Amino acid sequence: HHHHSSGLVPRGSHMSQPSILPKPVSYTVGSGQFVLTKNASIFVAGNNVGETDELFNIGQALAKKLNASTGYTISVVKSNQPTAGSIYLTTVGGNAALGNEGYDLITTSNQVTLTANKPEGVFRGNQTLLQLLPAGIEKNTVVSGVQWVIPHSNISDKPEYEYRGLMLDVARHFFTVDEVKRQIDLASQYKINKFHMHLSDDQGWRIEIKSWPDLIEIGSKGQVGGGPGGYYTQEQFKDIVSYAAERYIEVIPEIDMPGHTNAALASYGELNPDGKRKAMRTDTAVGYSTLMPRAEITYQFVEDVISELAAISPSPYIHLGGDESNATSAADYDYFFGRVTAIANSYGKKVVGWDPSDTSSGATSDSVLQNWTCSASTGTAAKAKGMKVIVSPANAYLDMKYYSDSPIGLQWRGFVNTNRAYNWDPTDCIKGANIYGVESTLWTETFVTQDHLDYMLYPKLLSNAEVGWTARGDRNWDDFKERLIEHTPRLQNKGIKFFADPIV
Ligand SMILES: CC1=N[C@@H]2[C@@H](O)[C@H](O)[C@@H](CO)O[C@@H]2S1
Repeated sequence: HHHHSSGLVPRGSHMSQPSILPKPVSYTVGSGQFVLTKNASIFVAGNNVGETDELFNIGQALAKKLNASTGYTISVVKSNQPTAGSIYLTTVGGNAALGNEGYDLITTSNQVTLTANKPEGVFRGNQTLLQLLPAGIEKNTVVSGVQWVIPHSNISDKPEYEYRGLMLDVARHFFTVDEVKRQIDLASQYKINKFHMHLSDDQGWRIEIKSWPDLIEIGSKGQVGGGPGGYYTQEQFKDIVSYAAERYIEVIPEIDMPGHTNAALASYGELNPDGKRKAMRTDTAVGYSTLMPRAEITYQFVEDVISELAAISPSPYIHLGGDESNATSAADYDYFFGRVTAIANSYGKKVVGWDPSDTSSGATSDSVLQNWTCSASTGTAAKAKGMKVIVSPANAYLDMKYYSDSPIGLQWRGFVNTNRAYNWDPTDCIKGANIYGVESTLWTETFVTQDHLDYMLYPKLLSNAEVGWTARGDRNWDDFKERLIEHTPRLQNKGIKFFADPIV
């Protein structure tokens, strides 16, 4: 048999007919079709009144999306007797084998029926439902001239990995609450279920800490290149968390330590050995900053920050960073990370950290490793300790240029086009581990606008999202590439300023 790899498409990028992404476990089509009309209602039914109430909220979110493009006013009804032309969302009789996030989605001529184990699974299944309707449905304004049809079809689905995440760096360049909400919303449509916020680094501190007000008053006032920066009040952070929660997305906040701490060091002189504030940094260098690993003031500061953040962040996890502590000795790093893990645990939070934080003697088997280095020795400690691992290889570093000539992005991991972002497996990063899942990381050294985010995340994130959801045995670039071409109008309709990658 003959085989080949993909080259660029001759003559440039290519960028009734559903386009489901990520690819579901099974999808069959039969004869006939369902028509969504102005008379349609969404019926919801759970196993008890409380579950029906949660399903009702999910139905209302769906109705809002459908109403925006159809111009209809679909309403939501608490009843297990759907009428002809209805969409029906239920958890009664879910197939337990599909887990919390799995669902069956069956479309007949008279009815759309989504059956799941949990409300979460009906939410994920609704992302598929939106992809079965014609392109146009994802418009934010009324579309005329399109019959709103769904083919007679049968889908069953569930994720391969539990953790399917996106990290946004808001320290290097700041993005508004609206901009952040929009990226969460877009990611949710591709079944991303985790959002990691890199809230602090050398060039800025982005979270209000009432006990240390100069973190904002001084530490938030810049960014890479010297723009004005910005920050989130605690109320704005809670608002983001609440918005994510409506999409069944866990928000994991990161306060990076003991390295990548210049902004804190520029806010409070007492955090530095000579008692003087550091100058703010607007360059892109890394590795040079450190908290004082043997000063009690350091641990007081960390405990105050953790206390306030834990109070407003319901996730059982806090990310304490731990990357590129090149101004911290190995002995001091071991000690520091063990101490801050104890502080986090005392506030009821488990710790996530970049490699090499798993090597800390103070880590527990409840700690999580985010393995970005993905070398043979990375996560040896994590594996021995029974720690879950989130993988972020080169292929998930979405801030990398697509090509040598990309107008934005970095290239210290090489270039990452849409193909590279697809053609990998979590076991390529680390073998013999408990892989919790995957996280796409969007660092923002070179991204200043919403259009820059869109351009780098789309279509790259779609590739990573399929790697997280779809089983390896069912992943194939030639398949995905053709499905992506078909999906392109939907990206356009959503207002995403995506890159038309010539490999697609
Ligand atoms: C972990 C990591 N720490 C660094 C980040 O601070 C940079 O922003 C990123 C840019 O790609 O490179 C490595 S990844």
